[PDB]
Amino acid sequence: QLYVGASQSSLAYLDGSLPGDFGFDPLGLLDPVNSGGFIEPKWLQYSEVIHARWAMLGAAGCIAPEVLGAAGLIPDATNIKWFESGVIPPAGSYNGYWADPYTIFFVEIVAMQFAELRRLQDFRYPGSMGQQYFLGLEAIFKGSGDAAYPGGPFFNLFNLGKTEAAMKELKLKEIKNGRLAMLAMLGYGAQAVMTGKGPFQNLVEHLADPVNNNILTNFAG
Amino acid sequence: KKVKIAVDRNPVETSFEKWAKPGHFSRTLSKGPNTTTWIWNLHADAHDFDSHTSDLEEISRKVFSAHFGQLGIIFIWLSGMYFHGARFSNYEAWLSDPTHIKPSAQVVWPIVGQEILNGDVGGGFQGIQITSGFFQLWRASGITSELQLYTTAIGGLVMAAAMFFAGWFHYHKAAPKLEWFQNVESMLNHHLGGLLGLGSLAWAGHQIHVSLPVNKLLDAGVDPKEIPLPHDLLLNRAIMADLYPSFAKGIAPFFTLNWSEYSDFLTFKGGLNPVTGGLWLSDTAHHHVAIAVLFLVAGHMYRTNWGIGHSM
Amino acid sequence: MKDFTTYLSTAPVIATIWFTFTAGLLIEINRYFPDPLVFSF
Amino acid sequence: DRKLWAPGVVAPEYLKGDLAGDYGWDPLGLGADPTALKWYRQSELQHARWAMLGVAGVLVQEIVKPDVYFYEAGLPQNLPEPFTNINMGGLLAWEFILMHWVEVRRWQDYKNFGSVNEDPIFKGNKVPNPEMGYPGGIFDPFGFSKGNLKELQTKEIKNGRLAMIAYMAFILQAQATGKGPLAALSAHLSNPFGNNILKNIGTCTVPHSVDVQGLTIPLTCLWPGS
Amino acid sequence: FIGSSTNLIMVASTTATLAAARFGLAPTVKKNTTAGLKLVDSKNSAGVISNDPAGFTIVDVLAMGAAGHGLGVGIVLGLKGIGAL
Amino acid sequence: VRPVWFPGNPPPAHLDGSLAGDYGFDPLFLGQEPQTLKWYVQAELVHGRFAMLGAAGIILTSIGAKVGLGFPEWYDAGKVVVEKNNIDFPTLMVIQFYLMGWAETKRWYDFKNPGSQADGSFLGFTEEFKGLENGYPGGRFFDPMGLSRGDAAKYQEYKQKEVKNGRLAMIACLGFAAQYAATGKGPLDNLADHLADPNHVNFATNGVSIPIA
Ligand code: CLA
Ligand code: CLA
Ligand code: CLA
Ligand SMILES: CC(/C=C/C=C(C)/C=C/[C@@]12O[C@]1(C)C[C@@H](O)CC2(C)C)=C\C=C\C=C(C)\C=C\C=C(C)\C=C\[C@@]12O[C@]1(C)C[C@@H](O)CC2(C)C
Ligand SMILES: CCCCCCCCCCCCO[C@H]1O[C@H](CO)[C@@H](O[C@H]2O[C@H](CO)[C@@H](O)[C@H](O)[C@H]2O)[C@H](O)[C@H]1O
Ligand SMILES: CCCCCCCCCCCCO[C@H]1O[C@H](CO)[C@@H](O[C@H]2O[C@H](CO)[C@@H](O)[C@H](O)[C@H]2O)[C@H](O)[C@H]1O
Repeated sequence: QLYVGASQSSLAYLDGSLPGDFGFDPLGLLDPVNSGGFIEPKWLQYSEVIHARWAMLGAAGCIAPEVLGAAGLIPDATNIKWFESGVIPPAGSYNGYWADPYTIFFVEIVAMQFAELRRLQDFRYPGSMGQQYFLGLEAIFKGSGDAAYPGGPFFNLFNLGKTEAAMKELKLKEIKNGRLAMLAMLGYGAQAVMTGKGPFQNLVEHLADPVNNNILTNFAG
Repeated sequence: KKVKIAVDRNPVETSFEKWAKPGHFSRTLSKGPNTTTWIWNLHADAHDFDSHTSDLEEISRKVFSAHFGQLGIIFIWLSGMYFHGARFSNYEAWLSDPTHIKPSAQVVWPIVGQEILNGDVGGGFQGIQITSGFFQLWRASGITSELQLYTTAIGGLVMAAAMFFAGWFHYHKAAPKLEWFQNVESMLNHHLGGLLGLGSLAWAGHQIHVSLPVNKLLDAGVDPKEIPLPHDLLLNRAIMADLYPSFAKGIAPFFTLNWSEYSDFLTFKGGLNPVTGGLWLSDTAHHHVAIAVLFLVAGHMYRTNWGIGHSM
Repeated sequence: MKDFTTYLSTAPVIATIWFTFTAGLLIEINRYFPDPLVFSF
Repeated sequence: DRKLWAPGVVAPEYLKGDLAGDYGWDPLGLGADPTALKWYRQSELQHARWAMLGVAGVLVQEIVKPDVYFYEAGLPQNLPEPFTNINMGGLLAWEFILMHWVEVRRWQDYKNFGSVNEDPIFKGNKVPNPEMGYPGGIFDPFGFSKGNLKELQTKEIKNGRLAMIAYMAFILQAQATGKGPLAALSAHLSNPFGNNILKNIGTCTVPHSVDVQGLTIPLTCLWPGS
Repeated sequence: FIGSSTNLIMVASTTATLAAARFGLAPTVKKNTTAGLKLVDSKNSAGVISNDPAGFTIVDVLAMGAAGHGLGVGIVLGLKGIGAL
Repeated sequence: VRPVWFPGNPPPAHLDGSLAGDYGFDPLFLGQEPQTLKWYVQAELVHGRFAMLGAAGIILTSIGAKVGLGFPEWYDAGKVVVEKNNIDFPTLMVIQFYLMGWAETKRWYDFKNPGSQADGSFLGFTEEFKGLENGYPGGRFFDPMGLSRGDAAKYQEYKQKEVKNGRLAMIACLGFAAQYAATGKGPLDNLADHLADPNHVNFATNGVSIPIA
């Protein structure tokens, strides 16, 4: 096979399991023969899942102050664009937070060493994280054999996807709204470098003029 | 995929055990000295990788990670010259009067009377008058401040440790197989397109967006602390349209093939810039653009994984 | 790291440590004693 | 144990319905240690019973008088007629020592369940303590225990858990708008679109400090914004 | 600009290179050229699962899209340089 | 099985759990020799022993200051006491080397020969300077409460409680210098500034700690 651009060579190992699979592999990065380092078939499927569900938080995160501002639910002072929040102080920074964005960045540093490195030592050592004392909260962190899908009693709160056959759908649907959303973050970023506006403003301006307001009539002729 | 990534996981244990035994690479040297010709043959046969082993794969892994060692030493060497360009120089003073102030970037320590080597190079400064011409690179790069030289010196130390990591990784942890190196079609498609082609595309983009508006303001005559910083030359298109009035047309004349409308800052002047004696920078900008389009085209010559392309 | 201390105890590494010792000693003496042409008191 | 907090959720192995109010919950693994589950049970009972006094304090102190505001009811200018401008240092001296007795006796009922049942002064009537957290005896002057005890032990928590959330509501419906709970009930039921959760989250009606007889207090709302 | 003199050239140069290699008038992934000029079958170096009947992959689209832009940009700026638009 | 500095990663082979404060933290394998690690166990203690004395010394003289007392700050206590009391400065430091260089070479020949210093070579004191183990002498003088004997199960607990307070005392005395070079004032002035406004009066808002101010 599906999703043209595939090949016979990237179809031997790439069978139909390992969900999100559609056979699209022109270059053949994931390949279980002779692999090593970060082009391992396990690290690449894992990093795709992680790149998916960070992007879809950002894809619903870059669009949300602008949509809720047009709907009037948030005040106009927080109706800023996603690059004008302090992520890029060259592009503009909101000055009304509860701290300097270097205070909040160090709170981000601490909270993401404790989040990401616990997240990494279950990739390396899969049975870990439910071994040493971590506030009694280590009973969550047993995970499973697969690193991208831990499924503890917190990360699978509502125990959704009970059977195996129902689980392959939701694992597919996560990547399907992930590979859309990774493209959406690329279609937020590159579309804001060129235009200089928000994503929802570019949605409104394309519904207003479909022809005279698109990629073509935006090179500032 | 005949052209594919192929490495071997952990060929060599990262261990200091073989540093204890000099001459470990060769049979003739590992039994210790009995003669001072041992320690000369140690340094002579050290990088003779073809003579250590017979395996061409083991030779190839040794010359691949040694090249990261040479690149890692060049990144130390470059980062020295930007650092000695930053903290011990007169590059601040040189840009204001680059006719009388002699370029100097080495300063010696006053101990045995060797401080007399700190000449009167001008610019309120004493030091060895250098001749390697880095200050002429840096005005061509539009550096204009010793902050920029310090940040790219720290960027040189970071890049050198990345290169030392890479030779360590691609030898000890994950070293390539032999048929990885024997894809000379894939190497030339990547080196003509990516290294030479995209390199001169990227440097032209540095010359369009940074060096041209900085050196136009230096030739028109502006003190270097008054020139806009080059990130302001990116975020504000209205500044660029003041110097070259065709940035107001955006990147529309490129895609509409109205390339003659870019004639302000991609030129074919030739000769020399009479204000500064050097080549015209807009001339060198259209140079590295047309160099890049040439090599990216030539970088799609050889056949790797689809039937198009030549086979050597 | 016992093998690493053997490397630190090879011939050129002790040579380049002891020569930084002996030059670095004579450099500090020739700083705090400027220009000793003749043995004073 | 059954009818859990969500339909398709498997209850954890340590929550087989022994304790009251057991709903197969804890999606944070905190009761996985058996010795920690007892202490979290004791601290749940404490957070339930103080909140049930807290809810029955706040919505009764404004029925008896809707004048003194419960957020600033601790200031000595707002204390009643025999206590107006009392020394708060003296009143804290009573409360600290009267509570360092009670709590440590309760704490030693946790640590040694059984060697704290007697009145230590008067070696007389004991307190028959059936299970930890439920002393009884003189804490049951009405004899409302000794029936279906499990039924009332669930009723104590379910009323208690709602009172915990209602008391954190009683605070956040007071820092956002500066108004009492039945008073914010009147503010909703007058105009239920301009006095909702919208346009009051993001404004803190509390100052940086209110001086008490020569002492400042940090006085922080539960979210930033003013 | 749509339908101008240059936009007609770029469509009639790209689609000419697409119609060449699809209809056997230019090499593809499936077929190369010999040491002479004859158009002969290839190894394809991966094997393709192109659903199209002619074996015309997206790699065939990108190549003759780059050549169609490659011919056409030289035609447009060659005609601006000689003066004929 | 034991708690390690970094969960997941196993402790190194040279570092089974018998030392006090052992958490497997030797990423550079500096204790890979079992006899230099006997020296660094001595070294972690006497660095922590002086830092526990130090960090209590900075804090207790800064508690007295800013209340209203006539105390100096710890960076200015050096000048103010060789000036108030007319104490000549080289003759103060030399006696510090005499008394402690006495007390240090006794340690330096406890490490070389643990049975030594207990031959009556001193004024008659024999088993007071016997030494119980590495970094823990004990005996009559160094443990006058007698806490290193009697119950040894609680003594292993006190060994860990010494190292735990000893680690973060070294971090404190690395932070007192860091709070002084960055800000330029006393330690409990930096605490009370952080308690005045916890936002914006942290390390991020100096311009000395992050250069991206
Ligand atoms: C001479 C240069 C060179 C060459 C030929 C290789 C070759 C290889 N490396 Mg290696 N590597 C290098 C330098 C090099 N490396 C350096 C300098 C480092 C240190 C950072 C590494 C670290 C490294 C790791 C950790 C791994 C490899 C891997 C690989 C293999 C596959 C690479 C691949 O498909 O990634 C394709 C490339 C990408 C997907 C891009 C990665 C993201 C980069 C950093 C951004 C693009 C950088 C760009 C060139 C310049 C900046 C652009 C920017 C300004 C926009 C292959 C054997 C992998 C492997 O198979 O193990 C052996 C692997 O796991 N390498
Ligand atoms: C377009 C991709 C690309 C690029 C940019 C390069 C770039 C380079 N290769 Mg190369 N290579 C490639 C693909 C690529 N290769 C492929 C596909 C193969 C397999 C057929 C090889 C096999 C190969 C060998 C066998 C050797 C090189 C070497 C080199 C270096 C030439 C040294 C020089 O002139 O300094 C130019 C220096 C720079 C431009 C500095 C920037 C360096 C960048 C950051 C690293 C190169 C990008 C890297 C390939 C992308 C992967 C990122 C990594 C994190 C995974 C240069 C870094 C030689 C070398 O130096 O070995 C280390 C060498 O011996 N290459
Ligand atoms: C069919 C339509 C058409 C038309 C009318 C033109 C018309 C023109 N083209 Mg053009 N072009 C076309 C199609 C067309 N082109 C196509 C399809 C391509 C893509 C391949 C190009 C690519 C192209 C380039 C790259 C250039 C032109 C240039 C020119 C202009 C002047 C040519 C000249 O005087 O060079 C006469 C030059 C010489 C006789 C000397 C050439 C020698 C070179 C410089 C170095 C030696 C190379 C090599 C060693 C020689 C032997 C190698 C051999 C085996 C290939 C002229 C207006 C030039 C231009 O715009 O200048 C303003 C220019 O640089 N064209
Ligand atoms: C005790 C309490 C309040 C007691 C209040 C009192 C006495 C108030 C008295 C006063 O007001 C009056 C009467 C009058 C005022 O003038 C004076 C004061 C003095 C102000 C509230 C606790 C309230 C306690 C609350 C709300 C606790 C909520 C905790 C929750 C929801 C956590 C759930 C979880 O942690 C678990 C349980 C398991 C995990 O697996 C899952 C998650 C979700 C993590
Ligand atoms: C590596 C990926 C390859 C592509 C290179 C991308 C490099 C990243 C550059 C980001 C810097 C911001 O670049 C871009 O910012 C502004 C937003 O459009 C543009 O600024 C322009 O747009 C604004 C709103 O449209 C207006 O103020 C003006 O039109 C003008 O200032 C700049 O002309 C451009 O430089
Ligand atoms: C994956 C795809 C990545 C992007 C592929 C490259 C983009 C497409 C190639 C450019 C196609 C033609 O490009 C061009 O056509 C448009 C006509 O509608 C022009 O649009 C504009 O042209 C003139 C401005 O210069 C104006 O007089 C026109 O009113 C306006 O339509 C754009 O300036 C330009 O983009």
